[PDB]
Amino acid sequence: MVYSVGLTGNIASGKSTVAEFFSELGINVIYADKIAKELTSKNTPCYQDIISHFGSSVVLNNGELDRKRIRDIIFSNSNERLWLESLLHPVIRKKIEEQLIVCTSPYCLIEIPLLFNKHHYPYLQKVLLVIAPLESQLDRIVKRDHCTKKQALAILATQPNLEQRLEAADDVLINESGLSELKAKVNKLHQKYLREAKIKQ
Repeated sequence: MVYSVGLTGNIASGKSTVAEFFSELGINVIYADKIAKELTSKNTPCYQDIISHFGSSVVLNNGELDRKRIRDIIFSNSNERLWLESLLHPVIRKKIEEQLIVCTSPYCLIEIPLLFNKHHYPYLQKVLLVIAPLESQLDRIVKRDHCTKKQALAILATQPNLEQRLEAADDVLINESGLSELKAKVNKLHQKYLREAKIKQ
Protein backbone atom coordinates (compact mmCIF):
# COMPACT_ATOMS: atom_id res chain seq x y z
CA MET A 1 0.00 0.00 0.00
CA VAL A 2 2.61 2.53 1.16
CA TYR A 3 6.39 2.46 0.69
CA SER A 4 7.53 1.71 4.24
CA VAL A 5 11.02 1.74 5.74
CA GLY A 6 11.57 -0.08 9.02
CA LEU A 7 13.77 1.86 11.44
CA THR A 8 15.77 -0.26 13.88
CA GLY A 9 18.78 0.41 16.06
CA ASN A 10 21.03 -1.25 18.59
CA ILE A 11 21.50 0.08 22.08
CA ALA A 12 22.19 3.81 22.42
CA SER A 13 22.44 3.94 18.62
CA GLY A 14 20.97 7.41 18.17
CA LYS A 15 17.90 6.06 16.42
CA SER A 16 15.26 8.34 17.93
CA THR A 17 17.42 11.23 16.73
CA VAL A 18 17.49 9.61 13.29
CA ALA A 19 13.69 9.39 13.42
CA GLU A 20 13.48 13.10 14.26
CA PHE A 21 15.71 14.01 11.31
CA PHE A 22 13.44 12.00 8.99
CA SER A 23 10.48 13.71 10.63
CA GLU A 24 11.98 17.11 9.96
CA LEU A 25 12.34 16.21 6.27
CA GLY A 26 8.56 15.90 6.14
CA ILE A 27 8.43 12.12 6.44
CA ASN A 28 5.63 10.47 8.41
CA VAL A 29 7.17 8.46 11.25
CA ILE A 30 5.12 5.75 12.95
CA TYR A 31 6.47 4.93 16.43
CA ALA A 32 5.56 1.36 17.38
CA ASP A 33 6.94 2.03 20.87
CA LYS A 34 4.65 5.03 21.37
CA ILE A 35 1.69 2.97 20.19
CA ALA A 36 2.64 0.17 22.59
CA LYS A 37 2.62 2.61 25.52
CA GLU A 38 -0.73 4.01 24.42
CA LEU A 39 -2.26 0.54 24.18
CA THR A 40 -0.92 -0.38 27.62
CA SER A 41 -2.46 2.66 29.31
CA LYS A 42 -4.37 2.21 32.56
CA ASN A 43 -7.18 -0.37 32.21
CA THR A 44 -6.67 -1.21 28.55
CA PRO A 45 -7.07 -4.93 27.76
CA CYS A 46 -3.31 -5.38 27.19
CA TYR A 47 -2.52 -3.50 30.40
CA GLN A 48 -4.74 -6.00 32.23
CA ASP A 49 -3.16 -9.06 30.60
CA ILE A 50 0.36 -7.79 31.31
CA ILE A 51 -0.34 -7.31 35.03
CA SER A 52 -2.16 -10.63 35.31
CA HIS A 53 0.72 -12.35 33.52
CA PHE A 54 3.70 -10.81 35.31
CA GLY A 55 1.87 -10.14 38.57
CA SER A 56 1.77 -7.25 41.02
CA SER A 57 5.51 -6.52 40.73
CA VAL A 58 5.03 -4.67 37.42
CA VAL A 59 2.35 -2.34 38.84
CA LEU A 60 3.65 0.93 40.27
CA ASN A 61 1.83 2.58 43.18
CA ASN A 62 0.49 4.82 40.40
CA GLY A 63 -1.43 1.91 38.94
CA GLU A 64 0.78 2.68 35.95
CA LEU A 65 2.98 -0.06 34.48
CA ASP A 66 6.55 -0.36 35.72
CA ARG A 67 8.02 -0.11 32.23
CA LYS A 68 11.63 -0.14 33.43
CA ARG A 69 10.96 -3.42 35.21
CA ILE A 70 9.14 -4.89 32.22
CA ARG A 71 12.06 -3.97 29.94
CA ASP A 72 14.45 -5.72 32.34
CA ILE A 73 12.24 -8.82 32.21
CA ILE A 74 11.84 -8.76 28.43
CA PHE A 75 15.57 -8.29 27.85
CA SER A 76 16.65 -11.17 30.10
CA ASN A 77 13.78 -13.60 29.39
CA SER A 78 13.28 -14.36 25.69
CA ASN A 79 10.12 -16.42 26.22
CA GLU A 80 8.58 -13.37 27.88
CA ARG A 81 9.73 -11.07 25.10
CA LEU A 82 7.94 -13.32 22.64
CA TRP A 83 4.86 -13.56 24.86
CA LEU A 84 4.63 -9.78 25.11
CA GLU A 85 5.26 -9.30 21.40
CA SER A 86 2.53 -11.82 20.58
CA LEU A 87 0.11 -10.05 22.93
CA LEU A 88 0.68 -6.57 21.51
CA HIS A 89 1.24 -7.41 17.83
CA PRO A 90 -2.46 -7.60 16.82
CA VAL A 91 -3.44 -4.26 18.36
CA ILE A 92 -0.25 -2.46 17.33
CA ARG A 93 -0.66 -3.58 13.71
CA LYS A 94 -4.19 -2.17 13.53
CA LYS A 95 -2.91 1.22 14.70
CA ILE A 96 -0.03 1.15 12.21
CA GLU A 97 -2.47 0.45 9.39
CA GLU A 98 -4.64 3.42 10.40
CA GLN A 99 -1.65 5.75 10.22
CA LEU A 100 -0.55 4.26 6.89
CA ILE A 101 -3.97 4.88 5.34
CA VAL A 102 -3.60 8.58 6.12
CA CYS A 103 0.12 8.80 5.29
CA THR A 104 0.80 12.16 3.61
CA SER A 105 4.48 11.62 2.77
CA PRO A 106 6.08 9.91 -0.29
CA TYR A 107 7.28 7.08 1.93
CA CYS A 108 6.75 6.16 5.59
CA LEU A 109 9.15 5.37 8.41
CA ILE A 110 8.13 2.76 10.99
CA GLU A 111 10.25 2.63 14.15
CA ILE A 112 10.32 -1.00 15.29
CA PRO A 113 12.35 -3.11 17.75
CA LEU A 114 15.85 -4.42 16.96
CA LEU A 115 14.77 -8.07 16.95
CA PHE A 116 11.44 -7.48 15.22
CA ASN A 117 9.49 -10.49 13.98
CA LYS A 118 9.63 -10.32 10.19
CA HIS A 119 6.40 -12.31 9.91
CA HIS A 120 4.76 -9.39 11.72
CA TYR A 121 6.37 -6.83 9.38
CA PRO A 122 6.34 -8.57 5.96
CA TYR A 123 5.25 -5.36 4.22
CA LEU A 124 8.47 -3.37 4.70
CA GLN A 125 10.29 -2.39 1.50
CA LYS A 126 13.47 -1.55 3.38
CA VAL A 127 15.05 -1.98 6.79
CA LEU A 128 17.35 0.67 8.24
CA LEU A 129 19.58 -0.34 11.15
CA VAL A 130 21.25 2.41 13.17
CA ILE A 131 24.36 1.43 15.11
CA ALA A 132 26.90 3.24 17.26
CA PRO A 133 30.41 2.07 18.09
CA LEU A 134 31.04 0.54 21.52
CA GLU A 135 32.78 3.64 22.90
CA SER A 136 29.89 5.91 21.85
CA GLN A 137 27.33 3.52 23.35
CA LEU A 138 29.11 3.50 26.70
CA ASP A 139 29.23 7.29 26.86
CA ARG A 140 25.54 7.42 26.03
CA ILE A 141 24.70 4.73 28.60
CA VAL A 142 26.79 6.21 31.40
CA LYS A 143 25.26 9.66 30.89
CA ARG A 144 21.70 8.31 30.64
CA ASP A 145 21.96 5.64 33.35
CA HIS A 146 24.44 7.52 35.57
CA CYS A 147 26.04 4.09 36.07
CA THR A 148 29.63 2.89 36.24
CA LYS A 149 31.47 2.28 32.96
CA LYS A 150 31.85 -1.38 33.89
CA GLN A 151 28.09 -1.68 34.37
CA ALA A 152 27.49 -0.14 30.94
CA LEU A 153 29.95 -2.57 29.36
CA ALA A 154 28.14 -5.37 31.19
CA ILE A 155 24.88 -4.07 29.72
CA LEU A 156 26.44 -3.94 26.25
CA ALA A 157 27.93 -7.40 26.86
CA THR A 158 24.42 -8.87 27.06
CA GLN A 159 22.92 -7.28 23.95
CA PRO A 160 21.64 -9.47 21.11
CA ASN A 161 24.14 -10.35 18.39
CA LEU A 162 23.57 -8.15 15.37
CA GLU A 163 25.18 -10.39 12.74
CA GLN A 164 21.84 -11.68 11.45
CA ARG A 165 20.14 -8.27 11.61
CA LEU A 166 23.15 -6.56 10.00
CA GLU A 167 22.99 -9.00 7.09
CA ALA A 168 19.24 -8.52 6.67
CA ALA A 169 19.31 -4.72 6.86
CA ASP A 170 19.28 -2.96 3.50
CA ASP A 171 21.09 0.02 4.98
CA VAL A 172 23.22 0.38 8.10
CA LEU A 173 23.77 3.88 9.49
CA ILE A 174 26.96 3.90 11.54
CA ASN A 175 26.43 6.77 13.99
CA GLU A 176 30.07 7.32 14.89
CA SER A 177 30.70 11.08 14.72
CA GLY A 178 28.24 13.67 16.03
CA LEU A 179 24.83 15.11 15.15
CA SER A 180 25.88 16.97 12.00
CA GLU A 181 27.19 13.93 10.12
CA LEU A 182 24.21 11.97 11.40
CA LYS A 183 21.94 14.52 9.73
CA ALA A 184 23.97 14.41 6.53
CA LYS A 185 23.67 10.62 6.42
CA VAL A 186 19.90 10.76 7.02
CA ASN A 187 19.63 13.25 4.16
CA LYS A 188 21.30 10.86 1.71
CA LEU A 189 19.09 7.98 2.88
CA HIS A 190 16.06 10.24 2.48
CA GLN A 191 17.03 10.98 -1.13
CA LYS A 192 17.63 7.26 -1.68
CA TYR A 193 14.18 6.32 -0.36
CA LEU A 194 12.48 9.06 -2.41
CA ARG A 195 14.22 7.72 -5.52
CA GLU A 196 13.32 4.08 -4.90
CA ALA A 197 9.72 4.81 -3.84
CA LYS A 198 9.29 6.78 -7.07
CA ILE A 199 10.18 3.85 -9.34
CA LYS A 200 8.68 1.05 -7.22
CA GLN A 201 5.18 -0.34 -7.81
